[PDB]
Amino acid sequence: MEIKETYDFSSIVDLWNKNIGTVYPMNLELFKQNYINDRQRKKIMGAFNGEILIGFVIYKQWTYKSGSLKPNHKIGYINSIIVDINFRHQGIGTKLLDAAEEELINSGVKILRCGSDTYHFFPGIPLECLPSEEFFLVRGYKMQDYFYDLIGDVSKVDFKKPSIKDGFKVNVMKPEDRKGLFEFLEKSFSGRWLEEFIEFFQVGMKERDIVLIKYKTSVIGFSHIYDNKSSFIGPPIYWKALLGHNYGGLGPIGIDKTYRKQGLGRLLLYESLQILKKREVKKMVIDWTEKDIINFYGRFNFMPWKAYRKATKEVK
Amino acid sequence: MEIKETYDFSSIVDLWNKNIGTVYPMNLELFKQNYINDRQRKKIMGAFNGEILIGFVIYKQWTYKSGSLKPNHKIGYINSIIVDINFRHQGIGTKLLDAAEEELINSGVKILRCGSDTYHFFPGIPLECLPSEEFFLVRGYKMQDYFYDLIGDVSKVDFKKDGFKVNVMKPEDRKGLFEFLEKSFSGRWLEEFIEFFQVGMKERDIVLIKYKTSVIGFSHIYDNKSSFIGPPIYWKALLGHNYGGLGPIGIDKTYRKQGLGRLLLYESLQILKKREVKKMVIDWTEKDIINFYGRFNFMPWKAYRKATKEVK
Ligand SMILES: CC(=O)SCCNC(=O)CCNC(=O)[C@H](O)C(C)(C)COP(=O)(O)OP(=O)(O)OC[C@H]1O[C@@H](n2cnc3c(N)ncnc32)[C@H](O)[C@@H]1OP(=O)(O)O
Ligand SMILES: CC(=O)SCCNC(=O)CCNC(=O)[C@H](O)C(C)(C)COP(=O)(O)OP(=O)(O)OC[C@H]1O[C@@H](n2cnc3c(N)ncnc32)[C@H](O)[C@@H]1OP(=O)(O)O
Repeated sequence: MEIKETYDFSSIVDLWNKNIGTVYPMNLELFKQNYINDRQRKKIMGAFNGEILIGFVIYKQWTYKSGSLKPNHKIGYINSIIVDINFRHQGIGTKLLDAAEEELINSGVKILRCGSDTYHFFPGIPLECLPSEEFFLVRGYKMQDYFYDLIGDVSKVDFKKPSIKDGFKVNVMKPEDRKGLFEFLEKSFSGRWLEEFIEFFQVGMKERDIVLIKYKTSVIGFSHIYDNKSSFIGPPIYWKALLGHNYGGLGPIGIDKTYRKQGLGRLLLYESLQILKKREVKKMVIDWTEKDIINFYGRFNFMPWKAYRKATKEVK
Repeated sequence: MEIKETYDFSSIVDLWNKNIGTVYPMNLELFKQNYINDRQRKKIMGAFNGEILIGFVIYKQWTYKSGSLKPNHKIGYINSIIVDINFRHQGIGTKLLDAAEEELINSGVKILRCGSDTYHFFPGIPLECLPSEEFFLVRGYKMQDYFYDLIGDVSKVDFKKDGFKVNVMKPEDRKGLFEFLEKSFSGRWLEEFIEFFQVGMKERDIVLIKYKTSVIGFSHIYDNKSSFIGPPIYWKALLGHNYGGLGPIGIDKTYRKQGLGRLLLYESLQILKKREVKKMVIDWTEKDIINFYGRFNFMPWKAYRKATKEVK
């Protein structure tokens, strides 16, 4: 058996699906979008029996800026790791993770995160991969808090518009809203969400996938929405193969800090779902939420669908 | 808003599906099967706006024997409780649960369980219902351990002893199965075999492992021809075509930790595989046992939290 770098995205896709595809159905198109466009120092290490891939690990170090923010080189990520079901418990996963970890630590990494990377597949250890928690524990990852993807069927329920302060309006993005948007982001959301706007518009995001809330002239919030027309596949629709015909999703969503806790997110959410409903969306996902914000979406009949556990290893 | 007893199953099922059908798709056949066949003292209390059902609770007291076990009347169950999404946070859940708990307690119940009943829909509070834990916590329920339904696709992967034989049950096995059950699994699983056979379970849904001519273990398996709809295939609308399941599975205590469970499992999966099963579920497992199924590529799919209230 041999460990060496690999770029055979196809064979990686097949191994993924063969082992976990029932709950995380991967496609080559999503896989390549996310691996290829990621801008961090990244690598895929493969484990091989002769010519045959029997395992892999995808790992990154934070080396590229996040909006106005510089990279913190102390952070590394395990994007994913999977050993083939017929080759488990032979030391292969350990070998593969030792190699990834060794390389990251030599490049200055002190904190290793399970998922949560840019172009992540997972916000943390999926609950479907709960048995791997013990594997990560042995290696010195600490199991921390949970995150949830939520699911709902926006076709099935009708809601009363929450009552609305005057001056505010909410509309899908027009191309001339764009300078307005980036100013607002530079001001209120200048790390990861600013960066994602930047990169995502370069690889097929359209204004129609964006909803904006205004106080008179001014942009004070956004949501990113998804349907079967979106060409950029974002987290909410990663697992669209499970979601049926007329799938959708929503996230992120953000209101300028000075405008929060006055019902405006509720209004943005309502209208963002209204748009999706009018587009005939049925089942849709809201990705990567915290336990404390679930009921904000629950008011609209969303429920937790997947769970992920944050996990972090501190290098000695 | 009126609280009173209902048996309008169709209304209940519709409300069910409107609120949680995305993750727990209910059909009227399953609903009726489980409600009508349960032998406990049971009731459904509905919440109504005029003639319109806007919430319900189903609840049960353990009043009927479980195999060799006598009923313990101290145990009650909240089978399910749902208030419609447009009527939440007005006290309806509270009134329904209060009515259920008041009746159970007046009948001698001292311990209230969320799910875990005979003909349960849930082994405990689903993770999809995680926001309800607050509602129950405030009302005195303690949140305990998790259990999991596992999922796997037997169509996707291939895998690889003296006097041990595994085969689909034959009708002549009836007696041996019963004797075995009475010896090794003489509570709830014994009760299930008795009751399931009287309501449509066939010999083809049972796999037996024998040492010589002695039954020493069994599994119950499910496909799209089973007429008994048991927990592994409750949520078959989510599993695609050629769905199946497995559970329970058991080996005589005497014979465990020697690979015989593994073999019974292997052969049971083989049989399902040969029946053209794809996506299938293993219901209600403990964390400590997930890896036993995991060797065959099964993964946690749904989680449920055990929750218990002690009446004070
Ligand atoms: C950020 C994320 O990617 S989260 C997703 C994590 N991935 C998954 O859940 C995918 C499905 N699971 C898997 O692919 C695998 O089980 C993995 C990747 C988690 C583990 O890979 P494996 O190759 O089985 O791991 P490995 O064999 O190194 O170690 C596992 C165990 O096997 C045994 N083992 C280790 N080395 C050997 C050896 N040389 N000989 C025999 N047994 C061994 C040990 O008991 C070890 O115990 P541990 O759990 O305490 O470490
Ligand atoms: C075993 C099982 O069934 S597990 C599955 C449980 N079911 C579900 O998860 C389905 C989805 N959820 C639901 O159906 C509901 O949310 C339930 C059944 C959990 C609760 O139903 P509700 O009718 O919202 O409950 P109710 O309104 O009585 O109480 C909710 C809160 O609103 C409060 N409330 C009561 N009246 C009012 C009012 N007029 N205005 C605002 N709040 C109110 C209650 O005090 C309560 O707060 P508390 O928990 O801090 O005491």
